[PDB]
Amino acid sequence: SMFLPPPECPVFEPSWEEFADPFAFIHKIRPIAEQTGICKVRPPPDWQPPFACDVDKLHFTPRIQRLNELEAQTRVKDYTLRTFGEMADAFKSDYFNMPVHMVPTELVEKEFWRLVSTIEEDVTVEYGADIASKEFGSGFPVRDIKLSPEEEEYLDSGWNLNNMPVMEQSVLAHITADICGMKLPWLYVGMCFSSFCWHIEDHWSYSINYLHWGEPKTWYGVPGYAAEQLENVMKKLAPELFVSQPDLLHQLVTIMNPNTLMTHEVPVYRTNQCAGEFVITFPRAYHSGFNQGFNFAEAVNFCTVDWLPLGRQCVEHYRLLHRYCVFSHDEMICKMASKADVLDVVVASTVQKDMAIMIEDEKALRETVRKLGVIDSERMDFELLPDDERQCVKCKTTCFMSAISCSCKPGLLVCLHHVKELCSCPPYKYKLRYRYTLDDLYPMMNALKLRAE
Ligand SMILES: O=C(O)CC[C@@H](O)C(=O)O
Ligand SMILES: [Cl-]
Ligand SMILES: [Mn+2]
Ligand SMILES: [Mn+2]
Ligand SMILES: [Zn+2]
Ligand SMILES: [Zn+2]
Repeated sequence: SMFLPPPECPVFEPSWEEFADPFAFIHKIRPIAEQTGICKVRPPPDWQPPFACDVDKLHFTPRIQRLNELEAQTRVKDYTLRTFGEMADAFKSDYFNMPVHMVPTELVEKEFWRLVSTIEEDVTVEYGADIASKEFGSGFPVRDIKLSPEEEEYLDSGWNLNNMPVMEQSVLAHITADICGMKLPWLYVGMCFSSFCWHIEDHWSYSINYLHWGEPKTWYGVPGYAAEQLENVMKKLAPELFVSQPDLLHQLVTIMNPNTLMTHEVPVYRTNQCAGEFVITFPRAYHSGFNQGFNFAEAVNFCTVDWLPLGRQCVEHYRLLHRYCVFSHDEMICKMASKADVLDVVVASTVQKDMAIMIEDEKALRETVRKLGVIDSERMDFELLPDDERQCVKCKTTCFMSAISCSCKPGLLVCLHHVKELCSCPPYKYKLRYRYTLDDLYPMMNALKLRAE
């Protein structure tokens, strides 16, 4: 009883009919899978996207990783695929003194949790993690070169992870702001023990991960409802990770044994994802894991209509924590409203409900700041400002609906929750900067209603 493996997460094997629409399928399994945080999806047996690449022309800059439980790592920050693969196979082979396909997955798991907890061991490994570029592209077929019929079959698949974030049931689709770190797929070259620390996705989005080829990836996941339980356990064991961070490039994360969570009554599930299988993580579902050997995976974030209310809650949670946003949720909502006529109807219906809450909150906030003595106001096109020029001084939220400025501190803004935090001038010197009047906003919401019918 060194390591007691968590119970297995749900595994789905959709029929071709079920599989034909990824968003319908994800909606269908949600009641089950949101209880476990992660789930595994095996596509129909003949869904087999062709993979092809020259192992000598693909190069990438590896990240180095120390394997110590509870030690701080930063979430985001030269080999060819062949030379990495050679290093990776030799590492595993020498570590166990065995051929690679002979090392049992149970053993690699048990040994991982041993080595990260033992101070005397100092194993370091390497891995790749980068968004698709011309130097290293998607593992799925994309359009340009002369493609074979096989590749053409998979070009428009919903499960082709390049398409997932442009589909009609997707919400993150119409965002015009630059969120490239979030809407483009990431490519991951793994090796034995290379690991991803406990985290949730930005803005509590979904993620979906496809293992193109190689040895399995071992996952642990925690359902969304238990996120704060996990954070409380982790805060007690590693408070350093929870100090305020200067930006998004300084997110601190760590390796932590799932048995520790289970001891503290945090529900945790596991799975081994093999080549050709999907793993899906649900909103605010903590997950971590490690690779069993040399492999190649591809993952992307996405947001469904189910996620919309959670996205709003997330930004509220970021504000309470003074965490930076990747994008403005309200700006996304208003962009969609301005495109109501071309929106999918269920999407239009869900956006309308979120917009109604947005407007009612904004109404109350503006009444409050008026009572504080802010009188002067001027329209402002917040979406034109670079993000770093429209973050609240206090809580760092990305402003869009409104903010307060003072001629006293040129360029500085606070959101309407932090009117007292801008400067020492009396509020009558302040200006309310707003994107829309309430009277602009109600017709926008009405367009959505008409589209939703
Ligand atoms: O985070 C990683 O490094 C692996 C990707 C995983 O977190 C995912 O959400 O697909
Ligand atoms: Cl160690
Ligand atoms: Mn993730
Ligand atoms: Mn505060
Ligand atoms: Zn603020
Ligand atoms: Zn001032």
